[PDB]
Amino acid sequence: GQKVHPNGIRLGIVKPWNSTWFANTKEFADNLDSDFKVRQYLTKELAKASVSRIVIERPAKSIRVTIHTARPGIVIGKKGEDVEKLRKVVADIAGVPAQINIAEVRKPELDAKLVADSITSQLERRVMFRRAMKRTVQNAMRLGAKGIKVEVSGRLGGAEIARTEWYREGRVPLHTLRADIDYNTSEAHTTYGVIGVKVWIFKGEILGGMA
Amino acid sequence: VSMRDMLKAGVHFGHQTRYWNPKMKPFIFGARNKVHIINLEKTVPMFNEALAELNKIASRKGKILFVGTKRAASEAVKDAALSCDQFFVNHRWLGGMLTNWKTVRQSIKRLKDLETQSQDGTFDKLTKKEALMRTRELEKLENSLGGIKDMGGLPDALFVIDADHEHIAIKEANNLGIPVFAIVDTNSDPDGVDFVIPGNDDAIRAVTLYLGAVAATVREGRSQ
Amino acid sequence: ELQEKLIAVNRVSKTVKGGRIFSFTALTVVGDGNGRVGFGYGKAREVPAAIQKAMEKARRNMINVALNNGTLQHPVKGVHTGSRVFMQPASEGTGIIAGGAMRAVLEVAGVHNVLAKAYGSTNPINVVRATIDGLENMNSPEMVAAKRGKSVEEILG
RNA sequence: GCGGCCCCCUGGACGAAGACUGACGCUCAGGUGCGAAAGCGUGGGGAGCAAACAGGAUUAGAUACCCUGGUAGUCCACGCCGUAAACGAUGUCGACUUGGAGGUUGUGCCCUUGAGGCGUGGCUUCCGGAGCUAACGCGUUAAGUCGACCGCCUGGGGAGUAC
RNA sequence: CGUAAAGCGCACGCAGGCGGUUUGUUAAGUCAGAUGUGAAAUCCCCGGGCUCAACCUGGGAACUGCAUCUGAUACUGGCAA
Ligand SMILES: [Mg+2]
Ligand SMILES: [Mg+2]
Ligand SMILES: [Mg+2]
Ligand SMILES: [Mg+2]
Ligand SMILES: [Mg+2]
Ligand SMILES: [Mg+2]
Ligand SMILES: [Mg+2]
Ligand SMILES: [Mg+2]
Ligand SMILES: [Mg+2]
Ligand SMILES: [Mg+2]
Ligand SMILES: [Mg+2]
Ligand SMILES: [Mg+2]
Ligand SMILES: [Mg+2]
Ligand SMILES: [Mg+2]
Ligand SMILES: [Mg+2]
Ligand SMILES: [Mg+2]
Ligand SMILES: [Mg+2]
Ligand SMILES: [Mg+2]
Ligand SMILES: [Mg+2]
Ligand SMILES: [Mg+2]
Ligand SMILES: [Mg+2]
Ligand SMILES: [Mg+2]
Ligand SMILES: [Mg+2]
Ligand SMILES: [Mg+2]
Ligand SMILES: [Mg+2]
Ligand SMILES: [Mg+2]
Repeated sequence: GQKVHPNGIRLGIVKPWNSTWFANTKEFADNLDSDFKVRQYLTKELAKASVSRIVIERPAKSIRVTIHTARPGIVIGKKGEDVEKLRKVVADIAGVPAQINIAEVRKPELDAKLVADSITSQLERRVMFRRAMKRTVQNAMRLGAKGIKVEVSGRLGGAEIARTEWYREGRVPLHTLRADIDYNTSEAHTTYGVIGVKVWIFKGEILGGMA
Repeated sequence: VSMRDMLKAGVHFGHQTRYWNPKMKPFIFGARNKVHIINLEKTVPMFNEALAELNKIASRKGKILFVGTKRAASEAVKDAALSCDQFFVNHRWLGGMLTNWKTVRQSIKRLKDLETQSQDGTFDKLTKKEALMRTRELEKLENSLGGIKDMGGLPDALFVIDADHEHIAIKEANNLGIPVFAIVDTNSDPDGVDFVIPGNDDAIRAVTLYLGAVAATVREGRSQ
Repeated sequence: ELQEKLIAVNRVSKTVKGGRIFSFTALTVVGDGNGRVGFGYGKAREVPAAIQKAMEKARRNMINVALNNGTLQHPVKGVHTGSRVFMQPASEGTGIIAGGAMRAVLEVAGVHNVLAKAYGSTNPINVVRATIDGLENMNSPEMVAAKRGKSVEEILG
């Protein structure tokens, strides 16, 4: 049927929030709107920088943006120039001063967003959907995912009738709340429409929780 | 072992005439009161030869699997097998213990994981009810695989009680070339057994006689 | 090191409430090229998985054949179901003369010079079984001398 | 194919112990004979049953179906016919090969014999191993292992039809 | 040749096919050897000549047969017991 968002159901249990700040009702909406604009701009500007996660915090009258990426050197540029320009424009978008930090994701093949981006890019760049998804699971299991599942959906290969197909290796318990299931999604805009790709990666359970 | 020793224990009795396998004709002395009497003249020398071969196997670091799942003799088989640093199966033989050794290995890995976890800790990271549930699972697995939990690889020989009762294990052994020594009563089929010991297979006293002889010879081979 | 050859791939189907479920079967043969040959047969939803199951099965269930310098010891008949196979030793230079199913088995087995022919049903799955059985029952002069309680030349010479 | 009881004539089978003949045996093209039922010819007989038939409820039609009668026939004597899922869908005969539970019919020995326990034959039913088979299955009454002779088979339809 | 096409409905039985075991004899079948013959060309083997090949050609093998003679006597047949 219809399943709950894994990250959504697990938020506060074994998953952290992407945005972490306090604000009264007078400015909560404004903060959300600024967050949306900043994330949109950064995602588009760094589309080719393998950005995995944009954590926005709002210390006092400032905004700290942490970009989890698998390619820190591209984002940074020679001696910080690119970070500087990104910060200078994020400060414009937010209004308050801004600071940018870069966190490398050591093993991108275990990152759901990066896996989805790779598969989407391949599909747009004209590759066999079965080959692409099988290659990403194999790589994920090789790098050590306790489990992985990929679901491609919609007019695969230009077929007139859209179909859904999914591969799954290992174990991906989605009803276990203490399980660590990094889930993300991507859409491939191809000449015959939108192809949706969902990726779940199970990377062990958390007992102590630690939120 | 002595001919008198076996006769005293009653090795010579067998099943009824109506329930017999014709292939066991050479080892049957005759019939009295519609009950078959096994030939102990066949039993004693064959048992000695089985002891000698088992001595060689045990003397070359051989792994011996004692198998008998009769409710009468399971406890005796467990104790006798443990007395000689060997391995046993005392409850219902799982089909595929040898041919599906990969899945049995998965079960052994599960057992080791569970006890390592239950002694390192993490049960304090689990609800007391989850702790009890995992303990119950560990107990069941220990009952199922306690005798072979540390066998490590494929056994080097099988000793079997009531070949008919354990024919599945004999079939896997035949497929895998593992030599089978088996106590084969008049009603059983001796074709699948490399070393058939023709004698009673029910009486606990006779079972203990066979097992004690086997364990003594195994310890002789082990001591070196 | 062992050489493996896929003889035939076939698609089967099973009918269930919703409709037809398609699967595949794979027949493969592995050999050491020096008288040891095994055959395997696997099933799976997809062809590569079926072939891999077949390879794994084929590595076990293998037997030894007492070859003689790349040719057979003596003419042999094999029989399984409706597949009756006939093989005979051949002189050097002949090569492998056989139908495809027998050709693959003999090539991976290492019989360099053999004349073969299949009679009756040429169903590959049973032709392979009958060829394997025929090659298995084929004995050697040393084994027949051992059986008969004499020496080699006492049979040969 | 054979079904109350009795009598007259007659065929076949099986067992026990012996005596006798001394290869006199097996198979069989053509040929001869027997061959359910329906059917035909002659003449009887004809209770019940019953093709055909007739009637009784009966729509552009009664043919159906159900009831009421009911002839041939079914029975007998003599001829003819000569076909059937005439099936165990398994040609005849001989030899070898692990068992079990029954049935039926002889016959020997032994317990104290009646009951009962040990054998030894014939025919026969059901399970089942090896083996064989495409499988199903067959399995000492083989469809196993062989031998002798005979009868057939060669895509389906046309067709067991035409001449 | 149980069910895929294929065991006559069944029995007797002439011609025909086959036939238990021992001894002798026979040399019919059978085997061995030899002789004659199996035309030449063709096929095959070793060579030779056209610049090679096709082609021509030397010698041989073969032509599995038939007939006769002398031998062998296990098996089948005849005869005798
Ligand atoms: Mg819902
Ligand atoms: Mg198999
Ligand atoms: Mg064919
Ligand atoms: Mg006739
Ligand atoms: Mg009549
Ligand atoms: Mg009449
Ligand atoms: Mg009437
Ligand atoms: Mg009427
Ligand atoms: Mg009349
Ligand atoms: Mg007709
Ligand atoms: Mg007819
Ligand atoms: Mg009848
Ligand atoms: Mg009948
Ligand atoms: Mg018929
Ligand atoms: Mg006759
Ligand atoms: Mg049966
Ligand atoms: Mg006609
Ligand atoms: Mg038919
Ligand atoms: Mg008949
Ligand atoms: Mg004659
Ligand atoms: Mg004779
Ligand atoms: Mg002559
Ligand atoms: Mg000539
Ligand atoms: Mg020249
Ligand atoms: Mg010439
Ligand atoms: Mg004679």
